[PDB]
Amino acid sequence: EAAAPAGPKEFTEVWNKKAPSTLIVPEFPSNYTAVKAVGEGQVHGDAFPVNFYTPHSILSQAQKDTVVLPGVDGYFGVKASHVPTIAQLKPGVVELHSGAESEKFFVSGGFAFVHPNGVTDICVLEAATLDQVDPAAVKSALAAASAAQPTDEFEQAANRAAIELYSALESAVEAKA
Amino acid sequence: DVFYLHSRLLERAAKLSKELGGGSLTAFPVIETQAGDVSAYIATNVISITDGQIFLETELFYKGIRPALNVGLSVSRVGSAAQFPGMKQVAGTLKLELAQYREVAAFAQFGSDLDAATQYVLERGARLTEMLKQKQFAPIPIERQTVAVYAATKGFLDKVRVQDIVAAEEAVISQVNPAVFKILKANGKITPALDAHLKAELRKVKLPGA
Amino acid sequence: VGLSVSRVGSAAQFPGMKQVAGTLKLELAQYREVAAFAQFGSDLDAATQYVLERGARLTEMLKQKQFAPI
Amino acid sequence: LVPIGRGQRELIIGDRQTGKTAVAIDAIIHQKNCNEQVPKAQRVYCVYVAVGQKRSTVAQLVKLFTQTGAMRYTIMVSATASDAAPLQFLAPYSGCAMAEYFRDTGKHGLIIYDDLSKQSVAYRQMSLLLRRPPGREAFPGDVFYLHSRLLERAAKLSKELGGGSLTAFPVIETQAGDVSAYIATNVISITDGQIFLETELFYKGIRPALNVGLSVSRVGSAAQFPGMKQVAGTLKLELAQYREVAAFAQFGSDLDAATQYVLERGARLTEMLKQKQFAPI
Amino acid sequence: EILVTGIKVVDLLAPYQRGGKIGLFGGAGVGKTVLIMELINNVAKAHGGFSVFAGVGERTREGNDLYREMIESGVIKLGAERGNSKCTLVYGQMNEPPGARARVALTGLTVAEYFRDIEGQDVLLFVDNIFRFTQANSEVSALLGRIPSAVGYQPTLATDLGGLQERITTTTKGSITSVQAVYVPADDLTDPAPATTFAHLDATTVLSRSIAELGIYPAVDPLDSTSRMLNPNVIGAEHYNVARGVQKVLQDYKNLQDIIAILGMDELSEEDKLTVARARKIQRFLSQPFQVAEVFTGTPGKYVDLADTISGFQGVLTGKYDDLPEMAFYMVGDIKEVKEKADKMAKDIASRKEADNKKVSEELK
Amino acid sequence: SIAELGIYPAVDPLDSTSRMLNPNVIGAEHYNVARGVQKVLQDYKNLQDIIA
Amino acid sequence: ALTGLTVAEYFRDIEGQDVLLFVDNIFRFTQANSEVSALLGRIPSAVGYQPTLATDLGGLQERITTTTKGSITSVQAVYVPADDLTDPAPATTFAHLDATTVLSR
Amino acid sequence: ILGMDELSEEDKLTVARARKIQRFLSQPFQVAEVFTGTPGKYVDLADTISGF
Amino acid sequence: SNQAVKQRIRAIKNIGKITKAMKMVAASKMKNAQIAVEQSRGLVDPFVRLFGDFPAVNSNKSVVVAVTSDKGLCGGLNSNITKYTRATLATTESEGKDVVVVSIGDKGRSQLTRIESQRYQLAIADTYKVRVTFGQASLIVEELIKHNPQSYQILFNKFRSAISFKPTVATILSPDLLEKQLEDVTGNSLDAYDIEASHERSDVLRDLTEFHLGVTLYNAMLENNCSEHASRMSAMENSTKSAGEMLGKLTLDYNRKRQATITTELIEIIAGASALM
Ligand SMILES: Nc1ncnc2c1ncn2[C@@H]1O[C@H](COP(=O)(O)OP(=O)(O)OP(=O)(O)O)[C@@H](O)[C@H]1O
Ligand SMILES: Nc1ncnc2c1ncn2[C@@H]1O[C@H](COP(=O)(O)OP(=O)(O)O)[C@@H](O)[C@H]1O
Ligand SMILES: [Mg+2]
Ligand SMILES: [Mg+2]
Repeated sequence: EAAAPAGPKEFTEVWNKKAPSTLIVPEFPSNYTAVKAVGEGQVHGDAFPVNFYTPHSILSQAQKDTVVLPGVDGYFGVKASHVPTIAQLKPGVVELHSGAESEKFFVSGGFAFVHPNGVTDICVLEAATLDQVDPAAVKSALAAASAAQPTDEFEQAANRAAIELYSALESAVEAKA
Repeated sequence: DVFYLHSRLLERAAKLSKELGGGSLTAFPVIETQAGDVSAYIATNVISITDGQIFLETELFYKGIRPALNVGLSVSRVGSAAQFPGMKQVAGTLKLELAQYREVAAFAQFGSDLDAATQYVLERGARLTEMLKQKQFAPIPIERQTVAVYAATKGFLDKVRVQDIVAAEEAVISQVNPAVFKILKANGKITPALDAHLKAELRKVKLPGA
Repeated sequence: VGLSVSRVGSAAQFPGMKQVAGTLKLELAQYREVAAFAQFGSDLDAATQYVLERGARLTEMLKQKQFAPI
Repeated sequence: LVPIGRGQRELIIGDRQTGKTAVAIDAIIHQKNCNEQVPKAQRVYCVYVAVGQKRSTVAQLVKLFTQTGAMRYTIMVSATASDAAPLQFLAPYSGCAMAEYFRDTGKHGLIIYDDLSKQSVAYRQMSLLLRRPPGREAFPGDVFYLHSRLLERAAKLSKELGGGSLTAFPVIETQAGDVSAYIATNVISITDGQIFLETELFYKGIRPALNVGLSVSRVGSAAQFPGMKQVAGTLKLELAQYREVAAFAQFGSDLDAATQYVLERGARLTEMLKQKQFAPI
Repeated sequence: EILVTGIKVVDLLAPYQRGGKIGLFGGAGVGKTVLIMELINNVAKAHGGFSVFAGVGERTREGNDLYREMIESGVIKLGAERGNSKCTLVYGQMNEPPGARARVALTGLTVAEYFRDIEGQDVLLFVDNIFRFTQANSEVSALLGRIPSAVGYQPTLATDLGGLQERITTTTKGSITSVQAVYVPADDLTDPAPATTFAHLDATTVLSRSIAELGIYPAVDPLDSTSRMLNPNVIGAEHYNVARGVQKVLQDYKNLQDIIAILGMDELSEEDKLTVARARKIQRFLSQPFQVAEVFTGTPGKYVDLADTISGFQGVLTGKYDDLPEMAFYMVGDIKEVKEKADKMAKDIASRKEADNKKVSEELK
Repeated sequence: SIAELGIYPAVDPLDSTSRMLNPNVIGAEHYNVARGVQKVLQDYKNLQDIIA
Repeated sequence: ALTGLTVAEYFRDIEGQDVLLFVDNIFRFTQANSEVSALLGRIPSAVGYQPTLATDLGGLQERITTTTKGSITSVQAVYVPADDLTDPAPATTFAHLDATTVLSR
Repeated sequence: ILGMDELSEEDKLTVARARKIQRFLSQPFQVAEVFTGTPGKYVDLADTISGF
Repeated sequence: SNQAVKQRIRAIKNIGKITKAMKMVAASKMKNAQIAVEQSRGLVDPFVRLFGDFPAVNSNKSVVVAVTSDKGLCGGLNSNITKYTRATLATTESEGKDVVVVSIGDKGRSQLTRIESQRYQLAIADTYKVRVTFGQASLIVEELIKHNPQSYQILFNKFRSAISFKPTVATILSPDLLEKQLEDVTGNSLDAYDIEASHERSDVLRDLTEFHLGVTLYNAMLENNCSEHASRMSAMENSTKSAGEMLGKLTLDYNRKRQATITTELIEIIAGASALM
C-alpha cells in the first residue's frame, strides 16, 4: 500500500539522475506555505486561525473565536480544538465572529477543512457579504427558477442548484440585526 | 606621401646585425584616435608600418583599469619569443585565462543564469584584471612582475575577492624572500628548484582578504 | 517645440502670457517623451496618461489658420 | 519579370561578382539557339564589347563562345586593361558601329557594353590629362553625353529604314549597392529598363540575383511573349505579396495563417526563377 | 586546374587556379602577410618550380624574416650551391623613395617573366602589397603636374595598374601563379586602388577586420571572397554544392544578426535557430591554425586536404555534427579533429583539480 | 515607395503640395477632405513604425 | 582673441598676477581664422578648416600658461559643431583643455 | 518603473546621501546677490573637502 | 550611401522607443497583475496541506500541462519551461506510462511539438486576452478530466519577484486512482478528518481534486502571466540597451561619413578651380 515514497524532498534526488545537471530543481507549492496540518501547535487557546479564501481574494487570514459554517447537513460551528473535518458547504452564510463583533459572508458553496492543528481553511468560490446583495432580484430569478424545469437532465441539476441557492439566500436576508 | 612620412621614419628603428655592431633602436609611436576609430587614415598607416599595437581603450580607462590595455586587440608578434623566459611560462596561462574571460563575458554579463564553471572564470578573470592594473611612474622589475603573475594564474590569490588584490600584490612581493627575485633574475626562468621554493614562499605570505 | 528656442527668452514675453505659457512649455516638454507612446492606448499607466491627454489638448490648442493672426 | 524588346537599352547594374556578365553571356548564347530555328530575317547578331577587362577573361569568353557555337554570330570587341585609355573609351563606339551594320540593313543586333563604368574611367583619364577641369568624382562634365550618345544608337528602325533593331545591354558596376553614384545615375536615366543584381540575394541561393522590386522594363509587357504575358502577371503580383510578408516573419512575431500561404507560394516562385549558368532556356 | 592550398576557407569557398591571378585583400593588420607566408609554406614547396617574391613597399623586417627562414628551409642556398635555390627575392620595401616602390613590382615580374618566357616553366610570383605600387605612383603624380582623380589618386590609376597586371599571366609557353596582397586603405573596399584591382584577379580572398575580432583566423570573409573556379564544371558538383550551401547558411545568418543583436536568439523561429547554430559552427570551422603562426600562437598548424574539407563541411550542413559544441570547431584541422577536441572539452569539464601533493614539488627530493 | 507597392500614379500624397489648397480657393468641402485624407495617411505612417 | 591675450599678458608679466582670460567661444576663433585662410587662397584641410588649424589654435593657447612671473588661466567656451566631438575644431581644442565644466539644463 | 520604497535600504541610503550631495553642490554667488537677496558664499578648498 | 546610414538611424531610434514603450507597458501590466497573483496564492495552500505534494508518483496515466504565454517578446520564458517539461517528463516515467501533454498559451504548441508531438493532444490559447478567471480555468480543467489520468502535472513559472521566476511543478492526484492510495500508511493520513459530505468520502474526493485541479490551474496561468510581464520587462530593457549601443555605433559611423563627404566635396571643388587657375 506504500509503493511510491514520493514527496518534495524525494523528487529532488531522483531528478538529478534524469535531467541535465545544469538545471536546478523546480519549486513545489509546499515551499510556499509555512502552515501544515499535522504539525502540532497553532491553536493558542481561545482564538484559532481561520483562512477564509476565494479564487480572487483572501477574505480573512487572521484568527477568530468561532466560525459558523453552512455545511450540507446543516449549519455547524467551529471552536478552537475542533475535530478534523472535511466539510462540503451549501450555499449559505459563513459567520466569522471575533468576539462581540461578527462579519457575515454569504458563500456559494465550496468546502471547508478543519485541520488537526486547529487551522480552519474555508475554500469557496463567490463569497459576497450580505451588505452588497439586494433582496429584490433574488426572488425575481427564484420565481423564474421555480417555473422553468424541462426534461434536460443537465438543467435538472442546474435548476436544482439555482433553487437551493436563492432559497437559502431568501432566508438569510430576513434575520439581520 | 603621408604614409612615406611615417614609414621612412619608423623603418629606422631596427635591430642591427653583428657586423654592424649589434645595436638596436626600438620605437614607440603614439597615435591619438578619435572615438576609438582605428580604421582612420593615419592610424591604419602606422599599423601597417609597426610590428604591434598597444590599444588603450577609453571604456577600460573610465572603469579605473589603468593601463587600459585592450588585451584582445593589442599585439606583439616580433616581441613574443623575445620576452622574459620566466614571464613566458606564466603569461601563457594569463593570456589564456583572459582569453576565456573575454569570451565568457561575451555570453552573459546580466544575470540570466550563472554556471559554477563560468563563475570560476569571472572570479579568475576579475582577479587577473586587478592584478595587471598598476599605478603611474613606478615601473616594476621583471622579476617582481613574474612572481606577481605566478601568484595569480596559479592559486595564492583566490581568497581575496577582487578589492584587496592590489594590496595583496605588495603583500606578495614584499613578504616573499628577496633572494627569490635574485635567482629568477639571474636564471631568467623559473627552474623546478625555484618553482616549489616559490610555491613555499607564496604559502607563508599573509593575504589582506581574510 | 523642442527645437524652436529664443535666446532673448521670456524677458520679451507678454506678461500674463508669461504666467500661463511657462507651464505650457513644461507640460509639452513632459509630453514629448510620453509622445510616440500614444499608440499604446489599450496599455496605460494613468499618470503617463494625464500628461499624454493634456499634451494633446495643448498641441491642438496651438494650431492656427493662416492670414488670421490673433 | 523584366522582359526586353528589340530596340531597347537595358542596364545590368550590380556589384562585383553578382552575375552581370552571366546575364549578358546567356543573352548571347541563347541567340545562337534561337537563330537556328527562325527564318533568316529575324536573327540576332551579337556584339560583345569588353572594356577594361583582363585579356584572360576575354580569352575565356571566346573559348565559351566557340564551344557553344555562339561565335558564328558574335563580334568580340576587346579593349583590355593594358590598352590605352583612348582605346577603351572608344571601344563602345566602335562596337556599336559594328552592331549598327545589322540595324541599318534590316537585321537585328545585340550590343553588350560590359562595364560602361570602365569606359567612363578611361574617359576620365583622357579628360584629366588633356587638362579638362574635373567634376563629380573627378569626372568631366560631358560624361552624361558620353553614354547618352552611345546608348541612343540602340533603336528599332522604321519599316522605311529596314525595320532593323539594335538592343543594348550596358553593364555598370556599383560599389556597395550604391546606385546613387555618378555614372550609375547617368545610365539609369538613359536606359529604358534596369536589371539590378544584388549581393545578398546572390548568396541566399537566388542566382541570377535579380532584385525583382528594383528591376524595371520601361517597354513593359508590350514586347514580351504572349504565352508569358498572361502567366507572369500572376507571378509579378505573387512575388510582390511575397516581399512584405517575409519582412515581418523575419522577426517571428506572429502568424496570420493566410499570409503564410503567400509566403509558401512565393518561396516556390523565388525558387522557380533560379537558373544554372550557361544554359539559357 | 585547381591549386590546393591546404586552407579550408580557401579550398572550399574561393579555390585558387593553378595558373591564375590571386588577390588577398586586407585592411592593415587583418592577416594578409600571414596568409601569404602560409601559401609560401604550403603551395611553394610542392610546386616544383621557381618562385619570385617581389616585396613592394612592405616591412624590411619582414624581408629579413623571409630571407632567413628560406635559408634554413633550403629554399635559398648560399655559397657554391646557389644554383639549387628555388626562390629569388626582389625588394623595394617601405623605406625606399616613391620612385623605387613604383617600379620594383616591374622588376619582380621581369624575373618571373624570364622563367615563363625563356626558361618556359612554372613560376610562383608572390607580390606583397601591390597597393604600394599604386600608392607610390600617387605620390609621384602630384609632382608630375597632373590633375588628381577621385579620392586623390593619379588620373591614370586603372591603366598604370592594368599595364602591370596584364603582364602577370599564364601564356602558352609558361605559367605564372600569382598571389598578390592588396591593402585596402581605411578598411574601404570602395577605395579606387582596391576597387580597380578586383577586375584583374581570378580569385579574390577578402580578409575582414570584424572576422578577425571574433578570433577567426584566417580572417577571410566567406561571403566576399570569390573565385572563378567555383563553378560546378570545374571543381565538381559535390564540392560546388557544399560551397554554395555553406555560403547560403552564412548569408541567412547575416540576415538574422540585426534581430539577434536587438531581440536576442529567444525570438527566433526554431527553424532559424538551426541556422544560427549551424552557421556559428561553420564560421568556427572555416578557421584553422597555420604552420607559420605556430611561432606566436603556440598551436601547431594543420594542412587540411581538399577531400577532408568538402566532407567535413558537408557533414555540418546535413546535420551530422549538431551534437558537438561550437567551440570544438574552432582552430582545428578536419572533422576528425573536432571530434577529438569535443571529447577533450567534455573530459576537462569533469577533471580539473586534485593536484595537492605527491608530485615533484617535495621540499627535499 | 509608392511605386514599389503598386499604387499608380505613384504620387506621394503628403509630399505633393499645391497653392490651390487654400480653403478660400477650392471651398471648405474640398479643403477639409484633402486635409482629412492627409491626416489619416500621416497617422498611418507613424503607426507603420510599430506595425512592422 | 590675441588682443585679449595681450591685455592678460601684461598683468601676468608686468603686474605679476594670476589672470583669468575668458575667450568666449573659442570655436568662433577657429571659425574666423578658417575664413581668413579661405580668403587668402589657402587650400582647406579636412572637414574644411584651415590647413593651419592646430597652429592657429596652438599659437593662441600656448601664450596662456604659467610663467615665473604670474599665470593666465583661460576659461573658454566650447561649441561642438553638429554635436560631433570628433570634428577637428573641438578635437584640436580638447588637446589643449585641462578641465571641462559642463553646464546642464 | 518599480517604486521608491521597492529597493533596498542601502540603495535608499545612497539616494538619501546623493540627494543631499546633489543639493550641497549648490552655492549662492556674491555677484548674484543684487537681484536674489541671498548673500554670496566663497567656500575654501579645505572646507569643501572636509564638508564632503 | 550617406542616406542608407541615415535611414538606419531612423530604424534604430524608432525601435529604441518601441522597446522602451513595451518595457513600461509590461511594467504597469506586471503591477496590476501582482494584485491578482497574491490574492490567488491563498487558495492553493489548503489543498497542499490536505492532499500533500507528491510529484514523483508512478501514475499509469498522466496529463502534463506546460502553461506558456500567448505573445512572444518574453525572452526565453516559454522555452525554459518547455525545457523543464522534458526534465520532469523524462524523470517521472519509470515504467512506460501514458502521458498527455497539454499547453496553455499559443507559444506552447510551437515548442512542445519539437520534443513530444505524439503525446501532445491539447492546445489552449487566447487565455490572457481579456483576463484570467476561475470559470475559464474551470473549463480548461473540465477538458482535462475528459481524459482521466491518475495524476496531473502543471508546469508554470512562479512569479516570485520582478527578477526571479523559479518554475514550479504542481501535482494533483486523481481521487482514489492514486490519491488515498498514497496517504494510507499504517492506517491513513486522510482518515483523521470527519467527512461532512452528502455522499461518500471517495465521492467528495472526486469533487475535491477537480476543485484542486481548477485552483492550481487558475494560479498557474496567473503566476505565469505575471511572470511573463516581468520577463518582457527585462527583455525590453535589454533591447533598448542593444538599440542604444547600435545607435551609438551608427552615429559615430554617420559623423565619420559626414566629415568625409565634406572633405570629398571640397577636394572636388578645389581641383576644378585649380584646373582653371
Ligand atoms: N546564374 C548563376 N548561377 C550560378 N552561378 C553563377 C550564376 N551567375 C554567375 N555565377 C557565378 O558567379 C561568379 C560571378 O559571375 P560573373 O562573372 O558573371 O559576375 P560579374 O557581375 O561579371 O562580375 P565582375 O565583372 O565584377 O567580375 C561567376 O564565377 C559565375 O561562375
Ligand atoms: N592566420 C593567423 N593566425 C593567427 N594570427 C594571425 C593570423 N593572421 C593574422 N594574425 C594576427 O594579425 C596580425 C596581422 O599581421 P599581418 O599578417 O602582418 O597583417 P597585414 O595583413 O597587415 O600584413 C599578425 O601579427 C597576427 O598577430
Ligand atoms: Mg563581368
Ligand atoms: Mg603586411
